[PDB]
Amino acid sequence: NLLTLERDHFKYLFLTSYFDLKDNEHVPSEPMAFIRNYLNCTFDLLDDAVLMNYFNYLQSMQLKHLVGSTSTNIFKFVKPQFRFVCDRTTVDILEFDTRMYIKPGTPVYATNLFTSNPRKMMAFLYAEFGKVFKNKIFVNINNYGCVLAGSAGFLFDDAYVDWNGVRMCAAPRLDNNMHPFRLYLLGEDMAKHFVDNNILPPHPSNAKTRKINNSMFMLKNFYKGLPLFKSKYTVVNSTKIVTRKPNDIFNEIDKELNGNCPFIKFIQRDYIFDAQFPPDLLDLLNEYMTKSSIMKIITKFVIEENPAMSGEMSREIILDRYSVDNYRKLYIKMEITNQFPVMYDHESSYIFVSKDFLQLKGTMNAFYAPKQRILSILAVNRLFGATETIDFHPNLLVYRQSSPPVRLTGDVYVVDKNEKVFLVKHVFSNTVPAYLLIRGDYESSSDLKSLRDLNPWVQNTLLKLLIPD
Amino acid sequence: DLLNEYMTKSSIMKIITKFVIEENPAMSGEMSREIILDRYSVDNYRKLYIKMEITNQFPVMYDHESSYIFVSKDFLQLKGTMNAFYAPKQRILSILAVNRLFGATETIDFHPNLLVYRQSSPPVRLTGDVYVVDKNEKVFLVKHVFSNTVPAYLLIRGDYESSSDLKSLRDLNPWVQNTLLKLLIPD
Amino acid sequence: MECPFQIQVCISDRFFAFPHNLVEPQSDVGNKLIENLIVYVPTDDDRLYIDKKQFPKFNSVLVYRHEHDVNIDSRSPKKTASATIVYWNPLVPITEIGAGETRVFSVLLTNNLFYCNTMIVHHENPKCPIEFTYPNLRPIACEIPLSHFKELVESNDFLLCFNLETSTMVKILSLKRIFCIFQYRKQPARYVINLPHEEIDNLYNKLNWERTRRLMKGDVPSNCATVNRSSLKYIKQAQSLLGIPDYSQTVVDFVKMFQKIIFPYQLVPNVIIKLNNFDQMVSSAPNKAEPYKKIRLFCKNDSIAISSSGIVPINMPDFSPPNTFDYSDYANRTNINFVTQRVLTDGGFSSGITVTPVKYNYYL
Amino acid sequence: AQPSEELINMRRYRNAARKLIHHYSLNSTSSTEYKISDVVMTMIFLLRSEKYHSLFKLLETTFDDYTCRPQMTQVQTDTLLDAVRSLLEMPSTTIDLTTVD
Amino acid sequence: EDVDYEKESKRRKLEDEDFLKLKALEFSKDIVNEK
Repeated sequence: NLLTLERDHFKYLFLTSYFDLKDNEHVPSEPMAFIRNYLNCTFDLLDDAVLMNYFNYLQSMQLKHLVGSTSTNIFKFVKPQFRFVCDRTTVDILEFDTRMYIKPGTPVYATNLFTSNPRKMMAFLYAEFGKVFKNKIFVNINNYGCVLAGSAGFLFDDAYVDWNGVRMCAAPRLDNNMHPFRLYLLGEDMAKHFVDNNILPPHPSNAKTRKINNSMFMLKNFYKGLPLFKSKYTVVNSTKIVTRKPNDIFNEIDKELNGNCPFIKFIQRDYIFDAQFPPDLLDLLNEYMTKSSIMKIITKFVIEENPAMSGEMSREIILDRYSVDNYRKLYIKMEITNQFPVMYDHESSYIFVSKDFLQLKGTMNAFYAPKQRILSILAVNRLFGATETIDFHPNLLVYRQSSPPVRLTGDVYVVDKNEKVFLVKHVFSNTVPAYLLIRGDYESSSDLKSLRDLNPWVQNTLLKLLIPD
Repeated sequence: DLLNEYMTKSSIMKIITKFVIEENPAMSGEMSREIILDRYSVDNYRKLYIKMEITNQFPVMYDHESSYIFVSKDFLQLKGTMNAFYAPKQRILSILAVNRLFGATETIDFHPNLLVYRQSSPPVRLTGDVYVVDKNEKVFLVKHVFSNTVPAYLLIRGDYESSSDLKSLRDLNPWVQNTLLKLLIPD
Repeated sequence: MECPFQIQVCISDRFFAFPHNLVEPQSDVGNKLIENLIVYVPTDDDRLYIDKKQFPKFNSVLVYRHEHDVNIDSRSPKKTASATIVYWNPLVPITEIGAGETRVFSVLLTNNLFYCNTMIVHHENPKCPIEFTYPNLRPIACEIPLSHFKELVESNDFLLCFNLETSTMVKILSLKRIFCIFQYRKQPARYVINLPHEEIDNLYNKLNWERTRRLMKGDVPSNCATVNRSSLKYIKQAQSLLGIPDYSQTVVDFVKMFQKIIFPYQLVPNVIIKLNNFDQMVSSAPNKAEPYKKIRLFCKNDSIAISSSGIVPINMPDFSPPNTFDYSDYANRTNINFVTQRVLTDGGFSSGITVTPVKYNYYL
Repeated sequence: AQPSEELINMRRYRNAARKLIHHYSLNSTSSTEYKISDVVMTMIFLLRSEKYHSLFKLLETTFDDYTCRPQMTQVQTDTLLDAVRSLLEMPSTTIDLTTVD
Repeated sequence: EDVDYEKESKRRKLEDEDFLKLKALEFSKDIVNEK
């Protein structure tokens, strides 16, 4: 008899197959052994109809970029599995970052095949392309793969790769693979040919000894491989919440941060946009987590001391949209060893909006308040919680008519000698760095300071806010 | 249906092009899809995309045969004419050097009143080939190309004084010469 | 255009100078080698830069300025076999060909040649010329460089002109060659042009279309180019409203400085947003007013992307009309009005205040 | 059915009614201001949006002819004032209760 | 095996660095006027 398994375990199958499993303990024993066999890829031992059924199950729990399918062969030959089309990528200013030219709007597919290593094999693919086309001229052959008028082609590239985003800018690496680089294919006619080809590469890397899998290259079915690790959090208490209105979310947040903890940690699991899911599926996801996922620390605009309001540290309290649309507030025992999505060092926290401060329209990190008629800019931190917005207009900038003997202390940066505009350092609660804009008659201990000598973060904000437009 | 899969090499054939004004840069790479159409039926038509090819063979044609330009929807061909047309918004008459018109569905007949004698400025200076059509009527013909690639001749009537280097009708092609011979309609 | 069979095009920036060596005697089928050789050039002056003695392979060598006949125009050119024939940086359509495949070599791809058999032997130029402008002086022989390459090697500031009558295409050719020869220099020399330039902006647009034409088979070079009026004056105003350590600061410095903030703040700078705004077409594009040309931006190993609309899921369109909507219960007009009156009264301000609710994309 | 006559010259109806209203409240400029057919067209043009029907109701109250001043349905009055501003298509130029009265 | 061309392309880059030196020979003054 072939190995066979129940309908229900599709949950485990997708989980393990698609998100780069590491743990295998918590899967039920028999389904786990069956999935082990599957990843061992000795396909003849398992029923085909099982495969077809699971594919239909995915068609039910339908993903966006699924490639259409008709035959089991997809698990037996190199085939496309996802679908894309070239965005604009129409920008001149920065370097192409080794991102080779592509004709805009060209359709594209990703293969099922991955490698540790370019260049050792791709002559094989070149011979395949030789089969594909007879006459050829001026091929843009390269390390990475076939290039010719864009159009038909192929290349090695990483798994998570965006298509036709304008940058590849530096960010820390995290993952490792035995076969990091999936192949990707260009031009529909080659994919059409591959519908026929039903071909598998020669594998002298394994002495061509009929090996199901190869030391330098490997098929995977729809494996995106996004990071995952088991949740282990020392839960104290839980609550689940179901609503759609962010203002209500904000009211809840305020209610919570009237508790003694200075701050709240918030997370946003990424995959929530991807497709339709069983709630039970989401339950299974709840106990494993992806280090790439969005995360923030946010605090109230701290003012002043309630001396009794202290000693809460033991509670660590967090919330996230465990559901695509619903949330899971949690109290946990305070702990070091629990683990969280990796984020860059020195990352600024966020400050929750104030109930009298209005964020400037189309801006960040700057706002105005009426009761004193004052404009303010955070030196570092990032606004949060605004809902309404207000446009700037120069009329707001009432310069003061005060008597000539004005004086000031600390660094002043002149903004305009003509409009008598200036900026001055300030710290709210002796702790929050900020800058105060001002206009009118004012004076200092001389000691003029130059706009050049300032942070880009504030500088860009100011550069728009001047709106010489 | 049986006949469609054979063909007769004597049969009529043409190529036609749009009056290519300008470049949409993305409009490229289409060559692999060659495009054909003909009335496979006595009265009904077959449109085909085919794989681009060299070795396929097509009805016999003389070398240098003039293909055609599709009509411009703002111009008019001149009645009983070929290669000649006029544009109203600019009030200009025009004659193709070689190519042959296609796609028009109606024509205005020539009439002399169309030929504005622009009073113009007293001094006018012009360059290139010039051929006096009629010194008396101050009529002249001048070389021009559209889009650096579309040879044609421009009629003019008025002061339009030019370099001394008067050229002679003798030199021109019989094609255009016939064309002029009629269009002048000295009759 | 028709591209007649039996032609090949070679692009190479080296073709700014004549590649005497490469040409070889053609022969007709039957090995009918033809030692007659004719070459066509844009101007007689070109003849002043070609040595017969390079070509002992041939007994008969003649040179003429190309001239675009009308009477003999054909999509399918006249044939001949009595001589091998070449054109050198030809500008205008050709009507005659010698025995065997004809070859032609140029730096500039015209639209005429697009649908044609071509090779480029491209290479990456690491260096880029810097545009310069000023309200020491280095007058240069316009249009006629060859007697001056030594000067260009031996200086780093230059100015150039043209005769008033110059054909626009000739101007294009001269400029292209100048830039090409510059790109090999070790020092990004300053250059200026003594022209009203209003049309020259459109000429730069031509250069851009040409660059795309190349890219159809090209090297995806990080070629330097920019809009030079709107962008220019705007950036000048920006520097003026900032501290001006340098009257002559390089344009790219702004972007290079701003690169730091991008990843750590995960948001799009206003500078780059007004870039891709002020271009005629590669922008918000006043030619059409198409702000939906928003940037999508990605970085190494991101699980996300960034745009003018903020964070987005990877490889996704802008936003789903279905949503956890910005439900109108919040941002009801009435509540907006209430808060607006609150603000207006508390401020004691007459007019000029306006407000709007925030909104959200896929992500929130 | 033939829906023409109700709004066919929406242009006439809108432009003339708005002109008339500007003549009254905005006192705008000298004209041979009159057409009783336009007066009727005012009502018919009102009878094809709620943001009209409200004002139409108020104006109908005048057909009672008594000089009483109607109760301010404060919230609805305010929303109505905003609808008046909109339907007058003015630069929010301080259209006010006093001009309404 | 390294079937790709990048090695020879790097050789082309070397040749490009060599490219300018030849112009001196191509264009310098000349020993004699044979005419």
